[PDB]
Amino acid sequence: LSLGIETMGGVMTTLIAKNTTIPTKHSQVFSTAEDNQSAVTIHVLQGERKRAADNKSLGQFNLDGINPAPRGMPQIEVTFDIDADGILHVSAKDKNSGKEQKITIKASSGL
Repeated sequence: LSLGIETMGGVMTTLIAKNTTIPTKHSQVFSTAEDNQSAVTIHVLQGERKRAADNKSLGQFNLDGINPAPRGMPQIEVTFDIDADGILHVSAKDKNSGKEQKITIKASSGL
């Protein structure tokens, strides 16, 4: 099923779909939004629905040492990797901090 993430403004965006010509590897329109934190917080939202809070979460993952502003001149890119089965392998990698942390969520058999 459709699976978007929580993007800036407490809102879901289907930035990648079940049938994104799988498998594939998208690496754009993905940035850390959390001014009020120093971390990234992906929430994984099954369902088609604008608001993130109104859409079926079953998944989330976090990684600390991050900012939108160059508070410590970070280096962060978050990837949308879609697997053959259509699993969303959602991955944040800090090249500056040397952190990697990544999360795998199916996008099938659900409602």
